[PDB]
Order: sequence, then structure tokens, then C-alpha cells
Amino acid sequence: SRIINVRLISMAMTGYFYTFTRPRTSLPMSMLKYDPIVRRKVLFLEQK
Amino acid sequence: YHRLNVFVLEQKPGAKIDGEALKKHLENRENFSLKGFREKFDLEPVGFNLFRSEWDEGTAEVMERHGIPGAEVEFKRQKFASLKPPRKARGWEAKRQKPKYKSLWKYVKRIA
Amino acid sequence: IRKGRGPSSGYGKTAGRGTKGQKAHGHVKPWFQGGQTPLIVSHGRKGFVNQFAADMSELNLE
RNA sequence: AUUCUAUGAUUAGUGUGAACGAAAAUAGAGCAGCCUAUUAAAAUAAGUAAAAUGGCUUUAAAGCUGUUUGAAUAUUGUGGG
RNA sequence: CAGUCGCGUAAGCGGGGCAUAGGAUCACAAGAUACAAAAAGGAAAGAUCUUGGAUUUUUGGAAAAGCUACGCUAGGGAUAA
Ligand SMILES: [K+]
Ligand SMILES: [Mg+2]
Ligand SMILES: [Mg+2]
Ligand SMILES: [Mg+2]
Ligand SMILES: [Mg+2]
Ligand SMILES: [Mg+2]
Ligand SMILES: [Mg+2]
Ligand SMILES: [Mg+2]
Ligand SMILES: [Mg+2]
Ligand SMILES: [Mg+2]
Ligand SMILES: [Mg+2]
Ligand SMILES: [Mg+2]
Ligand SMILES: [Mg+2]
Ligand SMILES: [Mg+2]
Ligand SMILES: [Mg+2]
Repeated sequence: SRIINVRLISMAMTGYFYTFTRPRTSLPMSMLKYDPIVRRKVLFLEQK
Repeated sequence: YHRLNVFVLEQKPGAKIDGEALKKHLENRENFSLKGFREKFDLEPVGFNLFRSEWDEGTAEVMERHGIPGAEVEFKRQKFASLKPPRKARGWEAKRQKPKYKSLWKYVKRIA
Repeated sequence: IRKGRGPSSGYGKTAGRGTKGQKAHGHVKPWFQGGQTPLIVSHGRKGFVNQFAADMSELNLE
């Protein structure tokens, strides 16, 4: 319960996502990742 | 990429290389060796600079203007195949891949 | 090969079965691997078979 | 049209598995159509079709069914699949 | 190898952690792929890729408590008095 699996959704609206683990008592994750659908690095934000 | 090494060597006092002896060193030499060229004429390397060069969009035409051969040649990485000799597949599902066990192909075929 | 017809035939008294095992008394199911789960289960069956695709007779210009 | 045999088919498909398992079509055996049925019957079918629910069968369809409810009128496109 | 990002003067390094201790299928759920779509147009239910939830701890993965001195059968002396 201490750890949760979150989903980082591509802001290019392509439907690609990454999954990472982070503690519950932590701010949501936000990273700059590569999207293989558009083949470029875009912004990924946590789902919820 | 190729390394183009620019060397600047110093001649000893009052040692003027002959114009012909210099042009004869390159007459029948395909693998130029700075090590041998240095000891023969008793030179001393003092200066140096470097720049690289690789295949580009203009490499083809440049060879045509100056009539350089080899532009119609490409280099592919040499492949080293496995050194292990072929063997027979092992396992319950691998032994039963032939028509003999056609009644058991529901367990041996289309396996994820 | 007529089994169980004397020792000098090479197939007598056991018929090439061994000594008192399941393979001698009865029969072992063909899909049985001793209990280990088969790959078709641990991996699953991949894909589907197309039941609507047309079967064409292939003819080459050769 | 029905019936019997084989193929289709250790198939489609169902099932966690073990296993279970069609039809179209094909071939053969026979062949027969009718209501004026070669034995004496219909004024063309309503608590029926169908639905919900509990089951059977089964591939979720179709088919059988207890309980509670409950349609339409023919290709001038009415009803079932 | 391709794609495209970071750091670095540069050469170059980077597909987590100095190394050695976290289980599948099935089912279910969330995204993508445009494959097939049982007359036809759609869809449903399927297929492929990515991902998630397991003392499945008898951890290659059953939902599972005892008595028999009333006891029975097949075996072992492969383990006792
Ligand atoms: K229907
Ligand atoms: Mg012998
Ligand atoms: Mg034998
Ligand atoms: Mg033999
Ligand atoms: Mg014996
Ligand atoms: Mg044996
Ligand atoms: Mg099947
Ligand atoms: Mg009628
Ligand atoms: Mg009814
Ligand atoms: Mg029905
Ligand atoms: Mg009906
Ligand atoms: Mg259709
Ligand atoms: Mg085990
Ligand atoms: Mg192991
Ligand atoms: Mg007593």
C-alpha cells in the first residue's frame, strides 16, 4: 500500500503511456519522454 | 571517419632536402610511414593539428572533379556467425513437431 | 516381431517394456508430462485461425 | 419432405482442462406426393408467437418448458428465420 | 541498425542502481493496432502490441477437517515390534 503504480500519459494525445512506481506521499510524476507514435520527445503527465 | 593528421617537422640547420629526392620517396610508396620518412631525412616533429572526414553528400562529386577512384564502393560490417554447430531441438513440445504426433498438435503448435 | 515368444527371439518375457512400471502395467496419457504444466498453458495459444479467408489457387507465369 | 450408411470431421465450435462435437455439401440405398389427403381430416389456426424469471438443450441463436404477462394480418412487404 | 533526447571543449557515455535475494497461463481492467466481422452494412464476441492488480508461499501455480480396537482390498518387506 506504501507504493502505487501510476500511468504517465502522453500529452500528444496519441494514447501512449509509461508506468512507474512512486510513494503515495509524493507529488504526481511529470517527465519528458519519447513517444514512438509521433517519434518525438513530448510531455508525459500522470493519469489521475 | 578518417583522421587527417597535419604534421609540421623541423629540418636541422643547413639541411635542405633535395626536390627530387623528396618526390622519389613517394614514387613507389602506397603506405606512407611518417616514422620512416622522419628518420631518412632526419626531421623533428614540432607542430600538429587534426581534422576528420567521413562520407557526405558531396563526397561523390568531389571524387569526380579530381578523378579519384573508389566512389563506387560501400563497406559493410563483417558478420561473425555463431560458432556452435546445429543441434536437435529439445523438449516435450519440440520432439512432437512432426506429422507423427498430429493428434497432439493442439499442444505443440501456435505456442505464444 | 512377435513379442513374448521365447528368450532367444530377443523380445521374450517382457516384449520390450522393462520391469513393472506404469508403462508395463497400464498406459500413460499422451499429453502427460509428469505434472509440469505444458508450454501451451504457461504461454497460451497465440493468434487465431481465419475462417473467412478465401483459398486461392496460385498460378505463376512461369 | 422423411429415413438408413459413408465422407465432410481427432473440422467450425464449446470447455480452465480432460474431452465433447455440428451443418451446408457430396456419394450410395430408396424415391411420392398431397388436402378430392385412396379413407375419409382445415372454414388456414391467440393465452398462440413472444417477453421477464426458474431450468433443459445449447455456441449467446434456434428448439422444450413451470410461474407471471402477452402481438400482428400476406411480396401493394403481415409474420418466422 | 533505425528513430530522437540528455550531458560533454572533445573523445565519447547513456536501453536505471558496484555485483549477487520479486512466479506464468487463464480470467478481469486500462490504452493502442485496422487484422477478421457466420446473408449484407454496423456491432458484439475475438486476434496482435503495451500495461496493471497474486504468502497462485505445497511459490512449473487444487477452493479441502477428523475417527475406526467393527474395519476392507491391492501391495511392501523397497521403512517398524
Ligand atoms: K432472433
Ligand atoms: Mg534382451
Ligand atoms: Mg521398448
Ligand atoms: Mg519396439
Ligand atoms: Mg513381472
Ligand atoms: Mg519403466
Ligand atoms: Mg477447435
Ligand atoms: Mg398458418
Ligand atoms: Mg414459446
Ligand atoms: Mg432462445
Ligand atoms: Mg420462434
Ligand atoms: Mg455481417
Ligand atoms: Mg513446485
Ligand atoms: Mg526452478
Ligand atoms: Mg475397546
